[PDB]
Amino acid sequence: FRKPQPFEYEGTDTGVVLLHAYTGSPNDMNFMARALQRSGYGVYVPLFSGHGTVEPLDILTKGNPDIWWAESSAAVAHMTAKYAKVFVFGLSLGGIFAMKALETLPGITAGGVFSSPILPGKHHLVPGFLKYAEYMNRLAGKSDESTQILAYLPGQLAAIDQFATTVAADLNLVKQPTFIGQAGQDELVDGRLAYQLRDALINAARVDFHWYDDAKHVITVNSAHHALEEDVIAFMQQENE
Repeated sequence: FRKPQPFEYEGTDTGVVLLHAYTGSPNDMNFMARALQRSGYGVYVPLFSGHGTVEPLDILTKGNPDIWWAESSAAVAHMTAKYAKVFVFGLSLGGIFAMKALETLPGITAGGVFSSPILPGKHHLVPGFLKYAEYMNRLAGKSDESTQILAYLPGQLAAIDQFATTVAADLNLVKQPTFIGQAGQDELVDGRLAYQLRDALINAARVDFHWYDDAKHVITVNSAHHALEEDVIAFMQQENE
């Protein structure tokens, strides 16, 4: 099995932090990162604890929202040390931390999400996780882990939900321009949350909102990805003088 690695592309004036999906990895961001590189942006794609291993239970036993928040914060600092301007974006999980970064961390120009946050009652992540684990374990010749998954998964989703509700309660703190992208056929989260996120950002300088009509959840990888890349780049370019 090939472990995805965190990765970084050097730029000049502007750098971008890309925060991946739950059960995902830096691979979630390969296309986006490369599109940004072609337009001359620096890019940093960390790996969240517990992800990117041969053992799906590692997500549940070696990662948690507090660890992932520290990792996201460290990633932002890494980039704000180097670049005149830094943007931070993420998928559903990574996007919770992107928004908390805009709310609470210094030196960030703008940022946003490529899918709605993970909030209580508004996701279908359990079948996704079970199918992920089955695919991975099959490929690795490992035995089925559904029983242990059910023992830990509800508790971790609860932890994510909880962390996310606090981030949602602080959305009034966001002053930066915010980007919102959401798949229109999202099988993992209720895309209606994107509108609630938009509406809660009462103090944001602007909210740049994009709906990807026919696309499934992971719009950084599926047929929506060229459009998303163009939209994100346009969003960043609006910060030029």
